[PDB]
Amino acid sequence: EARKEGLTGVEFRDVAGLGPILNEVVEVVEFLKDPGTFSKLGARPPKGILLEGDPGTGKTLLAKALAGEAMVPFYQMSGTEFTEGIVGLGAARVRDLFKRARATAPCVIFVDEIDALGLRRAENDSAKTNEEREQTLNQLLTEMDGFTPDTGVVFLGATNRADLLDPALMRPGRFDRK
Amino acid sequence: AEFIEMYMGLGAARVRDLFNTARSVAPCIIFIDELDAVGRQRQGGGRSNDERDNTVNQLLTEMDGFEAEQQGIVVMGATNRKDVLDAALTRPGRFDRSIEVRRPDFQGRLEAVKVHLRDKPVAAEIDYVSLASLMGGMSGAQIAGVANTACFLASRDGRSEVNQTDLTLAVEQAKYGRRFVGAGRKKRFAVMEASIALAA
Repeated sequence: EARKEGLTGVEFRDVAGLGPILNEVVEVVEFLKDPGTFSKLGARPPKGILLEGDPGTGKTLLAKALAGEAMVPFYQMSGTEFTEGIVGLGAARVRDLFKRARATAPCVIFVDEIDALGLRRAENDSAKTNEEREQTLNQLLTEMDGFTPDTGVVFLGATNRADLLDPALMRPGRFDRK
Repeated sequence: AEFIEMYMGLGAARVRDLFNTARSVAPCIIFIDELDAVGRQRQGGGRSNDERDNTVNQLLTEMDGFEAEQQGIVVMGATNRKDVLDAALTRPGRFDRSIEVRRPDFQGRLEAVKVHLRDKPVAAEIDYVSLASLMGGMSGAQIAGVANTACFLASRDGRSEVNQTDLTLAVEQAKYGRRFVGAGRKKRFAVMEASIALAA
């Protein structure tokens, strides 16, 4: 079971030193609070947002603060959470998690060090270790590509190295902002 | 980008299956985006030039190929620069017409300013020729962006739509962008720009 942090208790006072980032997060929290009025705007919200930068700057300190200022369910866990060594079950955790989000919409889904999922798979290593990582890759691919913009499921993704990114999630509509 | 794969010999497989489905559902129109990132000129280069090249080869035998045709199917491609692609692709017989998509002109902006607010609330005191001559040089996506930004600033202001005065500010901040400057460094700026103005 993904740790269901129903109440996170995190505010914008829980962050410090990120002034310029404070104003691009109020847009997301306002969309979280008002899922019905942004569809009246004719504009589409950002489906996914990638937390890129140095480690120790407060990605989850910001993401959890985002979900707290939204007062909406928060779903955080690891990127290797779906890469434990048994074939196919990693797809079930993604499926279970995203349909949990579908059932408790609007929702937040966060995956720290998510790049472990979207590791650009080099051609230097094992092969069946590749089809499981890529298996979960295509799993969340289908999951969020079949999603709707206004389901209220905001996709939070964090990793501290943007160099190992796979081009799949960089596509528009999967990470509309960074 | 769907044809970019580091395995051995699947790019040609994807080209082949795409073209076979297109031949089966003929007539058709086959649009390929990101063409500038695969169809660059073949070279020695690195080891990707062993397979990335092979991929392109498949293409060169589908649009012209043997069999003399499939139907006459129309194929189109999105590229930013024609000179980067090799001579085998862009030659006549594989790409006969080459048309260009520039930024919106005065007329293009004149009609894109209104066509982007047909589905947007807006007031009556607007002269579209003013904004058509006021933001020359932006792309159409940027016109969509400035309309989005004016609407959102209205949202943050409490009103639903925008008059001239504030979407003008939105476009001007989309041009020159939106930092603190001290009061001693500010008089230097003032003095030097005033001297340049007085001279000119």
